[PDB]
Amino acid sequence: EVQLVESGGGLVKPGGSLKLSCAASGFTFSSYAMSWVRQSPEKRLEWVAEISSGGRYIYYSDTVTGRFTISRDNARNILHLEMSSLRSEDTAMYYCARGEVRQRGFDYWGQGTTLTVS
Amino acid sequence: KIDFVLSVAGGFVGLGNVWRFPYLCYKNGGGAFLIPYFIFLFGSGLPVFFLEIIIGQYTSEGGITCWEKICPLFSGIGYASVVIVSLLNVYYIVILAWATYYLFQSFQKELPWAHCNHSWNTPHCMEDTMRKNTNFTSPVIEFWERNVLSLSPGIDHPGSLKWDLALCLLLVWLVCFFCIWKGVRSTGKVVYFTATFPFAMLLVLLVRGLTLPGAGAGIKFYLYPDITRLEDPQVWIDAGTQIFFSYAICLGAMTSLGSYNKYHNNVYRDCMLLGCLNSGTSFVSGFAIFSILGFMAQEQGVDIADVAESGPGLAFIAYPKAVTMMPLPTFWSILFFIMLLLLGLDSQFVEVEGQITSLVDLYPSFLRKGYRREIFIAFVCSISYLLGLTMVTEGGMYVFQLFDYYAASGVCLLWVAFFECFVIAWIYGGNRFSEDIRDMIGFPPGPWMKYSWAVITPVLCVGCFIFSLVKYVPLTYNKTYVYPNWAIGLGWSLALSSMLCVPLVIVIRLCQTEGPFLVRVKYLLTPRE
Amino acid sequence: ENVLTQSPAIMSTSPGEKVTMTCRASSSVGSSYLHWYQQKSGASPKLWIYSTSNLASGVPARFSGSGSGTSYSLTISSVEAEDAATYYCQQFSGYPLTFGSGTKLEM
Ligand SMILES: O=C(O)[C@@H]1CCCNC1
Ligand SMILES: [Cl-]
Repeated sequence: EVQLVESGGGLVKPGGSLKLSCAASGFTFSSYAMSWVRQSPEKRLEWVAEISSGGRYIYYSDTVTGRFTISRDNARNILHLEMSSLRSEDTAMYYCARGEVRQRGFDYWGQGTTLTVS
Repeated sequence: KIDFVLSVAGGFVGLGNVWRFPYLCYKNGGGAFLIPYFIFLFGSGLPVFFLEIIIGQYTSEGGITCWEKICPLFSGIGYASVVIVSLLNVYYIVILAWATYYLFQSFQKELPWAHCNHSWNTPHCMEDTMRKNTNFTSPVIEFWERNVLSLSPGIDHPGSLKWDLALCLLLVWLVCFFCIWKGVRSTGKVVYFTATFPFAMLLVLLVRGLTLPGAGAGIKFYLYPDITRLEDPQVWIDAGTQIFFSYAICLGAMTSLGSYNKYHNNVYRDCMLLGCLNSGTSFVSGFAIFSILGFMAQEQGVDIADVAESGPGLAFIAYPKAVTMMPLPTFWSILFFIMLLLLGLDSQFVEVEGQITSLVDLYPSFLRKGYRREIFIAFVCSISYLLGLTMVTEGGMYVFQLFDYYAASGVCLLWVAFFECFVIAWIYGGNRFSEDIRDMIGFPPGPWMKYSWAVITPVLCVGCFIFSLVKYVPLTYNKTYVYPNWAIGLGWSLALSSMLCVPLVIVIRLCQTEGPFLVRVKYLLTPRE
Repeated sequence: ENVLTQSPAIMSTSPGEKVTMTCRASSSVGSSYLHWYQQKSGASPKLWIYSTSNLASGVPARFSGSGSGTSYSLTISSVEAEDAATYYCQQFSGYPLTFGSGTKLEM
């Protein structure tokens, strides 16, 4: 439980597709649930999706349920977030957080990556 | 919170703690029973109990359906549990019949077991006080043996059928049928009294137990161990079986699906509280029993291990002595026996309701089609009555002991628990079970529960089984009566009626899958959506 | 979705004084299913309070939390210069997860 690093942010046109990455180290990624937290440019925090430790149970926010998809790679300890269609309001800074315990919350947060649409 | 206690603990706290535990402890030499008892407790009891609660909550149904969504190949576990409950309900109500008979005999100005001037009593009787003023017999024990029981010299001589015990059984089963068919449950304000009266009675009985002279020897025998005794697989089997029986292991999943379905509650902490409470009341009633045993030993001038019967009648021998050594013995005896009836009736109601729900789940197209709901309950109560009628005869005590040892006890509980834990930990997957529990209650089990399911419980189960079949000794009634070979075969058949439920269903489902054998195993091992 | 809102969006403060900020939810949430996070200006958020009473490992006893039902709040015994950050209330009782509007100390 030391390091979380995001990658894959960039500049894209509206309605495009982009896949984000979140690398983890220092802990058992295969036994910890991972969730994505989105920080809008107005500094407002918004939840996006949560994936279980084994990936069987997956939840999405109402604003991104029909367009986003989350996946994990236990072999490489890399967390992925792939989006099909980014709207105008999808531009924000994305954070991947460890949410294994619901009664404890997001213990660790990564550096984050900015995503810009124009 | 007290709400969970008053809602749940009534079905678990019952005759198993106040009656079964003291006689098992006395049979195994007292202190030597406690070490394996606590080992089995902290190794499997709470973890497997929490596992049953999770299994029940996962499918919101009993053992009849939940196993199809986990491992279809091992679906026979539900049938094994159902037949275990069916065998348990037949013989568990015999204790209530004895309690009702004692309560009816308590409606006298003087207790019949206080003196032996009566006709049924043998010439060998001598008053306990005057016994220490030969082969004399205490009136309390021989009353239980001859009037209530009318013990036959052996199981090979069933003798006549006792009418009074049959009518007591009829009254208790009529109460059970009325409560089940009318949907009567402890949902009213009377639940507080129903829960609180047994503990008050136990506290009064314990207070009486400590103030008796010579109780210190009873507590010493209860708490001082004997390592060499643990080397007897019998004590290990008794401890593990008592742990599984008191906590309704392999039985909880059919009732916890409805009872423990409340949302936003801490399942882990609730299970921990229930486990603490049940073990506490059992261990507390142990002191009350052993204090009376020590007082009897000091009064009669005999060793503690020889004072009373090493069998189911330990409570019915000890507690009547305590109520006889209380002011106005009739009042205390009456209160004690209503307390025993109340403890037994709630557990019996819960077990019968679970059995009925599981059985109608095995046949919803026919039994749930209309008015058949009451006819099925009536038929179940009639068949259980006809099965239990074998145990009220003069030789019925031996049959009751055999059923207690084998039908819902012994290697069957270890077998079912070992298979359940092995399946959930390895075939379904501990990593998947932890994820399921995380999704259900919000947090993973942790390492204690995971390791107990993976290793601790299966290792204990197979170790006890191997130690039993390598150092096997025949089952005996009391300290001297040896069972015949046919009785042992009948007991083993009763155990196998549940033991074989897993392999038979496994082979039936294997023959029901098309394609190659390996394809069949792959299809049956994979969980369903 | 259970929308959570924090009333004092901006809190001007004096160093060394006590500051208390509250969070409100449209629906009742469990006491063990709400947590607080601290986000430094220009830095990633970090867990601050969980289960409404348990302080995080990286925060001293200077901070505290309380509340039940639909109302929740946290208290600071004495705010220093290092305490200036943005704090968010979040629920974990049921999906979708929601975060509060946030409260930032302005001094
Ligand atoms: O009475 C007991 O101790 C147990 C409770 C649940 C049913 N099995 C008997
Ligand atoms: Cl017990």
